[PDB]
This record gives sequence, structure tokens and C-alpha cells, in this order.
Amino acid sequence: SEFVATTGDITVSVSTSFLPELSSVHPPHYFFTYRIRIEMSKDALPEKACQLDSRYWRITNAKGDVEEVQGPGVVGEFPIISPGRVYEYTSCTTFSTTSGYMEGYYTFHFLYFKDKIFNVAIPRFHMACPT
Repeated sequence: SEFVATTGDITVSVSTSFLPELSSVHPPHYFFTYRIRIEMSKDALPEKACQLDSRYWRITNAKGDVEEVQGPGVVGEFPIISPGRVYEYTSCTTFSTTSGYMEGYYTFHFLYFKDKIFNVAIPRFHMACPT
């Protein structure tokens, strides 16, 4: 399914997928991939060009266990987003429950504005196994 959040001229889109071949009911291991799309509208000023510094994830399963993940980059990269550009990457996550959800944000800095740093919301997206 598809989840979206926009901040300023930037939109973050998340598509999720359940992978049953890697998922078991015992031990409870529910494997999901997610594909993230970070895009800046064509109509934005080229001044707003910005570079991804870091990520913050809050991951919650269906029994109230929570995990925080924070670190530099996404999958080892620090992409630059400028008007019309799209950065896409894929990652995965496991839950010990049939559902879980994730939310957080990316921290960006402007390339052409001295020390202007800002956070871009990642939409909350739920992952749920039908069965």
C-alpha cells in the first residue's frame, strides 16, 4: 500500500510489501520490505537544493515494544535533492507481531544556505499481514 507525507517542497512516499516466503507464524517473524521515494517538486527554487544528513526511525510492533533507530545517511548514502529529482531506496524490517508501524524523519541541510538544517517527515506507515 502507499503512504505519503509532504514537507515544504518535499514529499516522502512509502510503498510496503509483505513477503510471506520469509514470514513465519512460529517463531513469529513477519517480514516486510518498504520502498521510499523522496522527491522535490519541479516548481521549487534551485536554491532550495538540500542534502540528506541523517535518519530517525521509531518502530512499533503490535505488543507495544518500541525501537528507535538513528544514524547518518540512508543505506550508506547522502543524496542531494534538488527540484525535479527523485531519490528512491529500499529497505526491510521484521516484526514479532502480525503488524507494526514506523514513523520518523530525515534530517536535511541546505547546500546553499549556511547552517540551515531541517527535518522532513516520513509518513507513519502501517504494515499488516492479512493472515
